Amino acid sequence: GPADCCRMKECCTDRVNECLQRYSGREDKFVSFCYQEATVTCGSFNEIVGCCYGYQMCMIRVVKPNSLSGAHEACKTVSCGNPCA
Amino acid sequence: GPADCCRMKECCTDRVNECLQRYSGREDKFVSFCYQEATVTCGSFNEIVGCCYGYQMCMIRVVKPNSLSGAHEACKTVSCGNPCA
Amino acid sequence: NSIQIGGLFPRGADQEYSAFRVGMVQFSTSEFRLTPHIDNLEVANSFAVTNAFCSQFSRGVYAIFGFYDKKSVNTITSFCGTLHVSFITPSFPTDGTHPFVIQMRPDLKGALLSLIEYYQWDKFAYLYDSDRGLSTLQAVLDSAAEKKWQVTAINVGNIDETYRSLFQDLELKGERRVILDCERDKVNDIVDQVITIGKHVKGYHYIIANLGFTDGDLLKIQFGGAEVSGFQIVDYDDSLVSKFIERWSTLEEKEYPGAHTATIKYTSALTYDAVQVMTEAFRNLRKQRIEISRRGNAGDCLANPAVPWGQGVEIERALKQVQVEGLSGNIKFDQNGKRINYTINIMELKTN
Amino acid sequence: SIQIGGLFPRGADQEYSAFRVGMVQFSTSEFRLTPHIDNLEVANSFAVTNAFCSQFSRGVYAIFGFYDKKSVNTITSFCGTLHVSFITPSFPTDGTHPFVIQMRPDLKGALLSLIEYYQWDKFAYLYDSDRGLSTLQAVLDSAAEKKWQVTAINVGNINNDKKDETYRSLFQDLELKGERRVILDCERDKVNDIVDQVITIGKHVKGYHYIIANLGFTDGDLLKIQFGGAEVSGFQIVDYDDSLVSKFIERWST
Amino acid sequence: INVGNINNDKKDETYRSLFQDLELKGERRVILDCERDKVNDIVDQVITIGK
Ligand SMILES: *[C@@H]1O[C@H](CO)[C@@H](O)[C@H](O)[C@H]1NC(C)=O
Repeated sequence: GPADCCRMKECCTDRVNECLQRYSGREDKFVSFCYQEATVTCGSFNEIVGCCYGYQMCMIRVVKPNSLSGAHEACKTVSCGNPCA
Repeated sequence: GPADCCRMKECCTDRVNECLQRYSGREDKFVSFCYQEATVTCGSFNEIVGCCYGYQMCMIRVVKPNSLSGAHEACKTVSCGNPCA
Repeated sequence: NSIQIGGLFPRGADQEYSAFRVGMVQFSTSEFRLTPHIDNLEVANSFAVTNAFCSQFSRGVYAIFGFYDKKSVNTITSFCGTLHVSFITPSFPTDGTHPFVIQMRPDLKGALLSLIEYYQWDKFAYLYDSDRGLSTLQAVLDSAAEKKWQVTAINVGNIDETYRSLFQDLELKGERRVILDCERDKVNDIVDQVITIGKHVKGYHYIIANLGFTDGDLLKIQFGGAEVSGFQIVDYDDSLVSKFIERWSTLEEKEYPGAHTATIKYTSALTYDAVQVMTEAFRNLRKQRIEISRRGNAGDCLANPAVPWGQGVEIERALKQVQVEGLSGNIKFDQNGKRINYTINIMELKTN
Repeated sequence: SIQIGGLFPRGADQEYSAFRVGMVQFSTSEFRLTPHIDNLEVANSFAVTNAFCSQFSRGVYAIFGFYDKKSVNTITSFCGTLHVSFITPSFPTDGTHPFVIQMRPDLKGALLSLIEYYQWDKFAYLYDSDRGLSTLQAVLDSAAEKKWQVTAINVGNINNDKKDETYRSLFQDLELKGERRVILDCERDKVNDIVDQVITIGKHVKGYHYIIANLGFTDGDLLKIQFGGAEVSGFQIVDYDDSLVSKFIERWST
Repeated sequence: INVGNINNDKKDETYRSLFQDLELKGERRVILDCERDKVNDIVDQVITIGK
């Protein structure tokens, strides 16, 4: 019933990061894929946008092979942007 | 710059409560008003919906005269519903 | 002036004791020769160790060379510390400050952690046991807490199917990287279990934490396809080690068992270097015009209150001040008796 | 008419008191136990060996005492070889050791069961040295199975001199990792220190959850952290509502 | 609020009560006008309930 954008955000970042740990060393190439996994698991307000767009972009624009931990730790506090459009 | 739904939620609840402590004994009647102040201050994705709708409704359905503190403390953890529609 | 030292060799220490005897023959000054009193015992048993140590002590020994388990170790450290009797040993380093103990084995923690950073491991698995102690485990746990590692600690010493289970969840979680911290035997076992269920496939990286990486048989995973990394205390390309092997590989199996091999276990090499250290230590004792000869009879080790020989303290110092070049590399100790200035080779197992 | 061993670590007082009380309470006309007590540094293996042999040579029928993570092997081995029974409140052994009667119940199952009860997917775990890393090894294994995120932090290698500063530091990092749920595994003293430091930096407010892994939980002073607003859970081996315990306290408190 | 007439016997409970009512008033900002000792008492009670 109740859906919260905040809880959806936390779940989003967490599921992305938890996904990226399966692909370790290849992470930079799998960021988008794992993001869609988080979007589809935690649900989204807009199917197109995903659970947190800003996070996806920040990560995809930062994550390097075996750089995961610091990348996620720096990207999870970022603003999700607009969940609608 | 980029606006975050989560940060907007926190700001919403906080600004609502900060407004409602201006009015005492009538709080239950001014809850909606204070909500529009939080919506107009912290901004919203949809002007109609506001910054956090679920919070506003939870408060309107709870707040009693001089019941403010406990009402707010129980309503800020509620799900925002949805900022879009 | 002669010199009497006691030894303790666990049952099955054959090659180690062999290298001990070889070190005895090789390092020999005419002015004095060490007088080994050998005792074979089960080192895992605290009572046996207590009794052996007291047996050596009452025999009026100047210094003791031996081994200890995770069980007997405290007995050794406490008894040495109380009776002021120096103890030399290849056995795993002790966590803390233990006087009158000289640990020939270098500390592996730094090498390991630095290697983890080197391969850039943010997340991995750690298979340990209780044999050499949990000090390393505490180290990797603390460093994991600081560096935000996802380390998975699994005690493999208390346990076939379970291995398949753990490696299954690892396969699903996609953790390829594993660190084996275990006895040579346990390592062999775990590797065998890995090959049987085929977890040695490409994508896996194993780190064997011990100074024995080439001392054991690496032939099994050599064709496995998974990357393997290790630690080496003895460089076999060194002229010292080269000539050592030259003399060692030509020895009669009749006299010295397990000698005819081309290589040598790091524990055994450490035994040899231990002989060197005791020799140079007592050499520095007689050369500094300080007579060590035991004043009175040692007596009953249990006799209360304790009766340490004061002059024996000198011997301790004499050992810690030793700096020599052995098989293990540059040998020097700190005030606590732990190895310092050691160099640890970082190895990797490839096709060649 | 029976002579039993009395090994007591230096600083064991209430224990020895309850020992004497048990001596008076349980001594029958048929026979009375005749304790020979030895106070020593239990952490010293040599001292324990020497004291144990001192008891042995006096021809003791059974020994009651304590042991450290250091001395334990000396006791188990000497008892097992010399066939001398050893009773003790001290922590259980991680293996099967004959001629030893461990008075303390095993806490591992209880703890893990409580962690599962509160449904903790991620939390912090503060261990040290003394009680062994056994509980830690257990919770780590079970965490590996159940996908718990354990943060292991050793609080035992921290000196009494520098302790406050480092506690505030590590708890700062803990706040940063966003870990509210914490498990304290240590003696009552360490627990008191840690709790004091928690209140000082105000981590005892609502939203925080603490689990004491000691078996007393009521034995230490928790009244200070009681009004903070943070949840606290523990384990109790001695039920004070039982008539036996009630009357015991009645005679004991007087 | 006069805190000087607070009995030493009943002081703890009375403080918990008083600060509870303050909590209902939603008062974070507080001014302590008291002697050093009284201040120490008030602060102690503030920390105990985690204010
Ligand atoms: C010898 O060890 C000490 C102890 O860390 C260190 O200060 C010194 O730099 C070392 N020397 C070499 C050559 O590594």
